[PDB]
Amino acid sequence: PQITLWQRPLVTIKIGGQLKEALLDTGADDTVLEEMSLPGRWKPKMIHGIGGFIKVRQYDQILIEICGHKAIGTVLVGPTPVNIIGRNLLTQIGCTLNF
Amino acid sequence: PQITLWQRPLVTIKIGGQLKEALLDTGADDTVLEEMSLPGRWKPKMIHGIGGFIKVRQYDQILIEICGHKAIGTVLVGPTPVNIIGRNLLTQIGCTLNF
Ligand SMILES: CC(=O)N[C@@H](CC1CCCCC1)[C@@H](O)C[C@H](C(=O)N[C@@H](CCC(N)=O)C(=O)N[C@@H](CCCNC(=N)N)C(N)=O)C(C)C
Repeated sequence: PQITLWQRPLVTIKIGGQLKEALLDTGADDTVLEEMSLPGRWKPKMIHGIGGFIKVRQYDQILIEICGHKAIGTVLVGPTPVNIIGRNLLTQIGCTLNF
Repeated sequence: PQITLWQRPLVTIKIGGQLKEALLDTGADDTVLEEMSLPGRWKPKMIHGIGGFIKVRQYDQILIEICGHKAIGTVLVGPTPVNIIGRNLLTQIGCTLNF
């Protein structure tokens, strides 16, 4: 697809059977999702956002689908205001920026 | 041009006669640059990200030159970790997300 930025690039992702809306975010190294429970063991991580730092829960090898593209990878769960699809999964689906 | 997400999408911008480096951020509504001396008037605003809320000095109709293309828009100056080019200016230089 080709997406323009007149509006927030919200997209539909399916994570473990459930459907959620996520924003394609080029400024995010990683993928951060709102609070939830995934199928595994988690480790602690600290991420830095604009307003400061947050502790998140790292899960690995998580399968997620993004607009029909399935991805497998690291997902961070924490107190984020919105689900964010970072570059770790953006690189996987073939996403690039163009002008 | 086409930008890949393997690394942080950093670009060089010229604002106020100064050359800066900034992140092409599709997750950002606006453009927020680190604390700098810029001439003009301004009114405060508040915004938030993953860390929380920050108070920024809002400046409007500012000319920024991003990778060769000139552009007019609002610029927020505050405690941002990195200079950010938000959707407000990414739209102006014709940037799209493709995958
Ligand atoms: C990982 C992360 O943290 N990466 C940041 C970018 C940046 C953070 C500092 C280090 C380098 C990378 C953003 O890429 C993520 C994005 C974000 O921080 N973007 C803000 C900032 C720009 C701005 N001040 O506009 C934003 O868009 N703020 C809007 C509210 C929209 C949120 N959406 C809803 N609540 N629905 C606002 N008007 O305050 C998420 C949290 C939504």
